[PDB]
Amino acid sequence: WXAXCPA
Amino acid sequence: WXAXCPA
Amino acid sequence: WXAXCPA
Amino acid sequence: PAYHSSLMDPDTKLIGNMALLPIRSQFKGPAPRETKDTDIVDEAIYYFKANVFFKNYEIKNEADRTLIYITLYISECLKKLQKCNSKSQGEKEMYTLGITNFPIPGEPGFPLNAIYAKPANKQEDEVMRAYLQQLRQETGLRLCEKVFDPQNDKPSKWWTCFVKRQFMNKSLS
Amino acid sequence: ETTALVCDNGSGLVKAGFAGDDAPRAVFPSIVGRPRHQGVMVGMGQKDSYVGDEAQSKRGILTLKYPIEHGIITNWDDMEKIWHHTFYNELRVAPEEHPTLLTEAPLNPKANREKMTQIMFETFNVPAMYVAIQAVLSLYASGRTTGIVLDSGDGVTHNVPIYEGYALPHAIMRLDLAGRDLTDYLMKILTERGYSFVTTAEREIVRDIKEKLCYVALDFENEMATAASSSSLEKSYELPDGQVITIGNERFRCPETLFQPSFIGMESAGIHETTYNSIMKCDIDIRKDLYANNVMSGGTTMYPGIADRMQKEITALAPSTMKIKIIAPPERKYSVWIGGSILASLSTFQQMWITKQEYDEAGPSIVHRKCF
Amino acid sequence: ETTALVCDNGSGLVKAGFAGDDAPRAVFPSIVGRPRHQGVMVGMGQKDSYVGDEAQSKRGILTLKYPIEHGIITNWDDMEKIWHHTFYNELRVAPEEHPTLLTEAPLNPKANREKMTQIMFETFNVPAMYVAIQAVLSLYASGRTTGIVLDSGDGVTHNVPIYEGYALPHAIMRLDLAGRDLTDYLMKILTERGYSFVTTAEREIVRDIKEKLCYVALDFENEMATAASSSSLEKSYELPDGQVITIGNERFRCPETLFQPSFIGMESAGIHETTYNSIMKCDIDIRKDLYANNVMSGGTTMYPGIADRMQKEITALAPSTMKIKIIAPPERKYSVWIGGSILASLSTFQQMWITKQEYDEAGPSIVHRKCF
Ligand SMILES: Nc1ncnc2c1ncn2[C@@H]1O[C@H](COP(=O)(O)OP(=O)(O)O)[C@@H](O)[C@H]1O
Ligand SMILES: Nc1ncnc2c1ncn2[C@@H]1O[C@H](COP(=O)(O)OP(=O)(O)O)[C@@H](O)[C@H]1O
Ligand SMILES: [Mg+2]
Ligand SMILES: [Mg+2]
Repeated sequence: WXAXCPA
Repeated sequence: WXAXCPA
Repeated sequence: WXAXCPA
Repeated sequence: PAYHSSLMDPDTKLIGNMALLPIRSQFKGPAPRETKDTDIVDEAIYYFKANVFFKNYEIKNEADRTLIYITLYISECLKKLQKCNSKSQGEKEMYTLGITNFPIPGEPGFPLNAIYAKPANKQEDEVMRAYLQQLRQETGLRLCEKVFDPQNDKPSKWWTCFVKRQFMNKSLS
Repeated sequence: ETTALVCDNGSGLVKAGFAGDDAPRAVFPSIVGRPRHQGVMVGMGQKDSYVGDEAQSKRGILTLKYPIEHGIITNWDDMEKIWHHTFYNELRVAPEEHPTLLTEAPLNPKANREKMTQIMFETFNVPAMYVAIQAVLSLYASGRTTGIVLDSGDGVTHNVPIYEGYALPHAIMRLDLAGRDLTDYLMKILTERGYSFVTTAEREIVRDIKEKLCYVALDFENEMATAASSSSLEKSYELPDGQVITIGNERFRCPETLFQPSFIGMESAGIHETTYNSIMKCDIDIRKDLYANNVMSGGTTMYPGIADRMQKEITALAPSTMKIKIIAPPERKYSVWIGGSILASLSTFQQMWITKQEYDEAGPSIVHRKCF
Repeated sequence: ETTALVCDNGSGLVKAGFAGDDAPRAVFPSIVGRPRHQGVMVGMGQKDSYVGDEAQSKRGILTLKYPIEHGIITNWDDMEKIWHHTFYNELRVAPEEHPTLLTEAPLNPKANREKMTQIMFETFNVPAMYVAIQAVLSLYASGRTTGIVLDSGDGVTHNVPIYEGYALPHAIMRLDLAGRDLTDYLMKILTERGYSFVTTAEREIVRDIKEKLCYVALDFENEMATAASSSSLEKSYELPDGQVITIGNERFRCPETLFQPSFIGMESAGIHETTYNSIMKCDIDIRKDLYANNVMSGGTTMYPGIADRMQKEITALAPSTMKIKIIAPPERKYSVWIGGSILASLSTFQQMWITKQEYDEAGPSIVHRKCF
């Protein structure tokens, strides 16, 4: 992901 | 109904 | 709640 | 009755009882292509505006069964298409109606099943299945091009008024 | 053309059957449900609209709506859909083959009657039909000619005093209170206990609960005091999910709303008071006969002990010098349908029908003039 | 144009094959490796990039990186490379000849879907394609219309309650915990035992070890106590170099992380708790049906005894008045692919595809409205 978690 | 009560 | 919804 | 079938030469083959009269269609099925625009579906659409009024039909030739079946399916097509909104939506509805499982002749759920024959061998079963599917698809493609009009993009009242005038008083349903 | 069909468009249920049979052949609630979610699976293009026991079975994903509200139709499309379903899927009888009989509550708007007659004559092209009153059919079913009717249905409660061979149209009282208001009050109180129910599925659940575990109380204060000693009155019910709900005072609280409309906030009187007023408005001589005969019908009057409470209240209000008798047949649920069937079977009624030549001629203003 | 190809971009593995076959024709892991050393020999200028079983074979001199992380793509070049490899080298079928079917986890960003659709329509110019959900295909493979899906894949675990002919998009829960976190925890504990594994090659080795010598424990405390008497539970595994590793409590410790996410430090709940919450959020009536049918799929749910533990936990949490049944087909690994193939074979689905003409005229946003 972009915010929260990686991906 | 139209006036008084719904129906 | 107890029945319906959580609380 | 008076306005019975036409365009049936003796050379035409058959499937148990029905006449495998060629129908011109861009789709695929166990039928050939006829260059002339005339075919079973064209005559059925041409005469449907009057066949409903009459209350009798003598099957002079085997093509009468094809005419009866096509008109009977057209009744349901008109009933389902009355609530149409867009030409694309009407085509979608007609397509999903064509790819269905309706009562095949010789099996329960089929009106006037006495007149029609009961297939016995296996191969003729799917032959008739494919033939009827092709006929339904062609009928759907043929109705969508005249039922709608360039203006108001809605089913014309003139073409859906016959919704309640079920042929022989009953429909497939 | 050998028999006729009698259909009772009950405010909460539909009864239909052939003329001559002693029991209805079709008993399903008036539900017209539609899907509430989007739908993802592709192998289903099924029935955008749902009606009947099917709607009851899959009520968990549908927005159930009652087409008829307090005796007056609100959505005509739903009523036509239910009529088509009952005629074709259940009865499997064409409208042309036999005529149809319809019933409606008293003091209803003429617009509803005209629209119903027009739709019946135009859409289904029925050969003939008629419009009647549930109370008179209740009298016919009971095999009596004099009395007072307590037709407390799911949507409307009304009374119509009658005498030998004639009626009293000027002494008819109609009360909007009915089973639906009782169910709403039951939901409200079940909330005060600790159990919450909002959507229509839980509305049906509470309706079943009331149908199974409700009764009337001879004395309200004594029952409340005994509830203060809550060790022998509480009862348990099993929900579909398996949860158990304990119900105490609510069993005898909601029915008391009939005798105490002030609970819901309605500035009116109870059924006992309304019946007393209706009988008093009648002539003095027929008061004795009306007291001696009190027929009651409807699905809202099956609570055990209701007859005893009504008798006690009427005797207390009425002078204590004569005898008051309450008659409570154990088949009052279908009394209206039985009366309609018997009336249709009558030879003299074979000519009172309204045919299509009639309608071919003028807007259905004809329903009223005649056929009443 | 006789059949279609179904490709499942699994978080850790790729499944592909023809529409109609009962087994996939291509099963290789999603690895895109590149050389890590310099290279000295002159008689090879070979394949700066590596993909597929080739990468697995020569993993000792490559920096393996998974293109997809927890269900969301991170490197588009790697995904395009793997797509090209699968289409050409393995399947040897041109994209134009047949359409392609794609599947993705629920609650994924719209950017991924739009980019995937744009790349598929522009680069390979496929005649048509579609986007679906793994859980619905699992239902199709299982031949059922009602139940709850436990799609615990290598990257994402999610549930989607369903009912006859409709779904419940408001009761979907997605958990990031999946096989990769289990492998990381297994590496961490193997460190506490005395065996160290850091690089990606040993990551694959530990993945195989878990695939071969891991199981769930009905009771955690009892298993720990029996481990205190460690004379019948320890097992040995043979490493490629010949070294032997003895594994004891780690066999039943890592799987317990699914039911106890607190081990990794995640402030969430286990699969049992999430499924219970999802089912509770549904309507009361459909709860019975959901309990009676519980479909599970994915490569993370093959541990023996998992079904029994889930059944015990659900029955303990759920009221002890009904019956809870767990269905564990022995071919859940490829259930998604089988469902996709069956859906493609459906006649009614031949028109739901998305073609180049409508996509170009409308735009990438069309897929968003196509079945959500
Ligand atoms: N077994 C029952 N016990 C108590 N009330 C009932 C029972 N069955 C129905 N009811 C109530 O009576 C109503 C239905 O009775 P009904 O006479 O068919 O209404 P309608 O007069 O509109 O046809 C229901 O709404 C319900 O509240
Ligand atoms: N034999 C096995 N035993 C235990 N786990 C396995 C086994 N085979 C695969 N797995 C696990 O299941 C995962 C792959 O299953 P899969 O369903 O293909 O993931 P995805 O849903 O992204 O396609 C792997 O990460 C692996 O950890
Ligand atoms: Mg009623
Ligand atoms: Mg996968």
